[PDB]
Amino acid sequence: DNNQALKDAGLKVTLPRLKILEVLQQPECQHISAEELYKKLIDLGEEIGLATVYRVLNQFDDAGIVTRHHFEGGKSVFELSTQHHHDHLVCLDCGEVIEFSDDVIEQRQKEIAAKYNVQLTNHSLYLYGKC
Amino acid sequence: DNNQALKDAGLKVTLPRLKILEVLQQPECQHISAEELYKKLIDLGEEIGLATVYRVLNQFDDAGIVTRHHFEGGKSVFELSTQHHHDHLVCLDCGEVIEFSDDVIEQRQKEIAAKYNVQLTNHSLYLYGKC
Ligand SMILES: [Zn+2]
Ligand SMILES: [Zn+2]
Ligand SMILES: [Zn+2]
Ligand SMILES: [Zn+2]
Repeated sequence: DNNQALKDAGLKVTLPRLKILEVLQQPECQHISAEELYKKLIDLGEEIGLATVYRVLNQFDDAGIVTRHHFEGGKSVFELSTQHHHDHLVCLDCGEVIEFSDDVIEQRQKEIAAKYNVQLTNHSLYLYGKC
Repeated sequence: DNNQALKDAGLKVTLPRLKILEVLQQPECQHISAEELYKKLIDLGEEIGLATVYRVLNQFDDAGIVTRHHFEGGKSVFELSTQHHHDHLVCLDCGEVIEFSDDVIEQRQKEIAAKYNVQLTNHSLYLYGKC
């Protein structure tokens, strides 16, 4: 249930919250900016303004419901959380985000981290290109 | 030339814009947060407020003069834009940024994008750790 998920994240149930979460769960909205999410809601006949979308996505960010990624100069995109680690390949023209998890890259990071006297705790990797 | 760089960026040549550009051009301030850059200007006895630093840095970013990196925990580090490839190892404790480049990672990245028919335009790689 979508009520339970909200309540279980310490977040009071409200209608904007439900409607924005609903959208976040749609297969094709797996990676999404506040603007795109707002536009979807418009197409869905809703009146939720973009400021609410932002306010809600922030609350979801802090509650651990979503993860915020800051893309190349400007764009924040959101996705629902998972323990399953991935990195991102981003098309600069199609608004398309491919997830990947390469073993060799994962391993190399650990060794570079250790080449310098750095204890690796987290990373982020974004590849951008034309599709 | 700084006056020229600003004009080429379509930006009015002002004193605040000059001084912040000068700090960014200093070797030991290559990767710098707005707060660090502000503090540095105070140490030079300049009269530029923290707000002005934020605003100008944003104009620079919009204008392609600087590149912004969002690091773990929601802080922005700035550097002057370059084509000179390097990636980032970031000490969460020290607040230092170590540059690195790794042939294997760079090769794997090319193979991954090719596999999804993306022509890479650029990429960011931030490794976070304790130092
Ligand atoms: Zn990864
Ligand atoms: Zn993702
Ligand atoms: Zn850099
Ligand atoms: Zn690289």
